[PDB]
Parts: sequence; C-alpha cells; structure tokens
Amino acid sequence: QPEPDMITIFIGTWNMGNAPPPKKITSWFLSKGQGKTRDDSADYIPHDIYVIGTQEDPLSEKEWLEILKHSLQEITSVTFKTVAIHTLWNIRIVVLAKPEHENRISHICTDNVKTGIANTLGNKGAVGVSFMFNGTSLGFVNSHLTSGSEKKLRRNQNYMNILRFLALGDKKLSPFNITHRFTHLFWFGDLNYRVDLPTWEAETIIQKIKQQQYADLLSHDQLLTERREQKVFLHFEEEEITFAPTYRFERLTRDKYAYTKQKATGMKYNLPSWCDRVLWKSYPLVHVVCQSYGSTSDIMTSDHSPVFATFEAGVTSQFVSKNGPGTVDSQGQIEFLRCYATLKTKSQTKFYLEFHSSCLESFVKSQEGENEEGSEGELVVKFGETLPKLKPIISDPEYLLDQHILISIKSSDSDESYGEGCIALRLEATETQLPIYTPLTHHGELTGHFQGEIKLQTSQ
Ligand SMILES: CC(=O)N1CCCNCC1
Repeated sequence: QPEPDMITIFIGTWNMGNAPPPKKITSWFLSKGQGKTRDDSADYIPHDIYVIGTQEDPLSEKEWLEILKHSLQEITSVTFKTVAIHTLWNIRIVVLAKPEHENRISHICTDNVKTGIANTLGNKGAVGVSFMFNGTSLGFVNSHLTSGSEKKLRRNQNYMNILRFLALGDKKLSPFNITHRFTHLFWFGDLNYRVDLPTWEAETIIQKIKQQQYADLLSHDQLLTERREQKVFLHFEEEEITFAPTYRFERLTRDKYAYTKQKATGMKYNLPSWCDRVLWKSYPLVHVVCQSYGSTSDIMTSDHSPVFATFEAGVTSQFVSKNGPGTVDSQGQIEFLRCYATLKTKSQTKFYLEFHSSCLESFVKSQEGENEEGSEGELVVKFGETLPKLKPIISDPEYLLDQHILISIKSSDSDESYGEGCIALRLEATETQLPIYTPLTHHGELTGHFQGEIKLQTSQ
C-alpha cells in the first residue's frame, strides 16, 4: 500500500440553536445545497478526514457521535474511527477518519480557550484538535465568537485570545502560536460577523438574497472588511461565498429570515448574515485547494444552516533514511545570504534568530544581528552572511524540498519573540542563491518582515 501524497478533508460548522438535529443530515456531509457544491458522482467516495464543529450543541458527545457515524456509514458504507472529540460548554469538535488512516494519525492534541472576563466569560470560546498525518501536521479550530452586529472589535479580540492561548501542536515550537504550528490549519465556526447595513435596509437585504445577488451584501460583510483592513485573520484564506446568508432563519423552513428585534435577542436586530465560516492557512507552496464551500437547504432545526467546506490537502510520508532520523546527513545543508529583518518595534535592543523545523535535530539560535535605522524610521536587523549553516537530518531532495523553516526573531534582553514567520524549501533550484521572504507576526499581528537569499544543498 503506497502512502498518500494527497487527502481530502471535510470541514463542517453548524450552530444547532440548542435543538436536536433532524433524522437525516447527510446533505451536510455530501456538500449539497447552495454555493460551491460537490459533484453527485463523488457521493459514495469518502473523505479521508471529517472535522465537525458545532455551537449551541444540546447533545451529549455520545448522542452526537452516534448520529455522525451512522450518517457517514449510510453515505459511504465505511465505519469511521473517532480521532478526537472535545467540548467546551456547547461548543464541540469531532474528528473522524477512515479506518485505513488509524496508524497514520499520531500526536493527537485537544484544547479549548474561554473568551471574555466576568460579564463576557461564560459561553463563547473555541475548541481545537491537532495531530500528525504521517509527515504532515494538521490543526483544526472551532470557535463561537461574540454575537451582535456592533461587536466586531470583540470578535477580533476573541480571535487573538484563541490564537494566543490554544495549546495545540508541538510544544517544542515555543515561540510559535497555532498560526505557525501546522502544515494546514483550518479555522471555522460561528464567527458571528454580520452584514453591516442599516436596520431600515432589512427588507432590501432579503430581496437581494431572493435574487441571489450577494455582491452588495458581501461588500458589507464584517469578516471580509475586517480581513481587508488586517484587523483579524491575517494570512488566512476563505473561498468565495456563493450561498445565501446562513443566519437568522425561522426554524422548520428556510423561506423566512427572522431579523426583527425581540426580547429574546436583547432587542438586537439580526440582519441576514454569513455568521458561519471556514478559513484556512497552509504553509507556503503546499497543495491546498477548496473543492466545496456552501450551506445546506434541507436542515432546518436551527436558526442557522450548516456550512460545509472540502479541501484537497497535500501530505508527506514519514521519511526514514540510512542516516536520519537519529543523526544528520552530511550531504544536506541550508545556507542564508544577505538576510535582514525589518521590524515595526519602537524599541532599541539586540535581536537574534531561532530556526525551528522537523528537518533539524533541534532548533538553532543565530548570533545577534546588527541594528541599523531604515530610511522611513524602521528598525533593520542585519544578519548579512552571519546566519548559521543548518544541517538537516535527511538530504534526499524528495524529503528536503517538502520541508519548511519557522523563524522567530527574539530580543537578546528578554528572549521574547518579536516576530514569527515561515520559509518553504520548495525551491526552483538547489545549490543556487534564491530570494526568500516571509512576513513576521506576533500574536497574529504584522510586526515586520524577513528577507534574504537561501542556498539549499540536497543529495542530488
Ligand atoms: C457503492 C457504494 O459504496 N455505495 C455506498 C452507499 C450504500 N449503497 C450503495 C452505494
């Protein structure tokens, strides 16, 4: 049996509105309804991994696992294995995989983050799962962010607390948050961003939805506008939305949006909105292709419709040579020329780099760079030709060109990271000086840039 170089991943998000689901939810897992839907000819083909995020989920873990497994068995005739299940309050994530993958999946982690303080701590936050699939790290975050059209800033704060504090993936990657720990990171949920139009425009919005004219609505979608202004989800992708707003429906039909203010809404309007979303971030030059992104039309127990997204995702094998793992391969090396970090920090302290990668026996600390002033006020940390020669564990180009180097720039005084980034070794050429570049972030905010040249030697 050859190891896969691609898998398909199903992501679902559903706010169940504290109601049990209907007896049939197969349309969700088949990516049928509105938007970018899956071809009928694929219906019996199982995805490799199914990741199900719920919010306002009234079921026990056992009740929901039985419904999910029985659903997938009906569709595919496959009995899926439970990889992980984690619940915080009424926020839940389930990971299911094809039985053939049981011995390809390892290092399973779960965690949660509770968002808000006192008033605002009690029901919002995130759950997450990570694991290795052979040589590829996968992370999954299901978040239920703050509700209400006038709380987009709170939602952005909730996002930053989740990416700082969710403890998934390799704990040896200590400088890096979840936005750098995974080959592929999927973040989904009831993110609760709204279409930010006047209340008086409610009936116009409904009209536009009935005409399937989403353009004038998406131009006011708070997640798209906040992402365009770099306020949230920096360096994440989302497929184009071609399905109707998934909130807020009258239950037991999809024919009516319930938007008017009620005691039960805290006298808030719920204009039709794309509350329920799937986003991703993969390391540079890894295969990831969205093959579906849409909402179901036939599941109506909740005031939200379920959302599905499916992906092709590149994966690598668990590589063994005569040498590494357990030693270096003298035939491999990674060199860096003309490198410098540009930092937004107003501070004047010395900096050094740390290089982290599963292609190294352990992380590598550089010497301090030389600080200079940029011509527009910036701090420029020059490394010139001073960065170490990195010694990978395996020199085979079929392995090494698929790897990535995480970079942190750290203060000498405090050893705190000021910026994190990632460089692909998927180069156009080996033994050749080539430009490299990554933005640097800290707590998911842009803090600088790292650029220079790389020269990669493989056994070929
Ligand atoms: C061929 C196949 O795998 N299927 C799965 C669903 C059950 N009935 C038949 C079709």
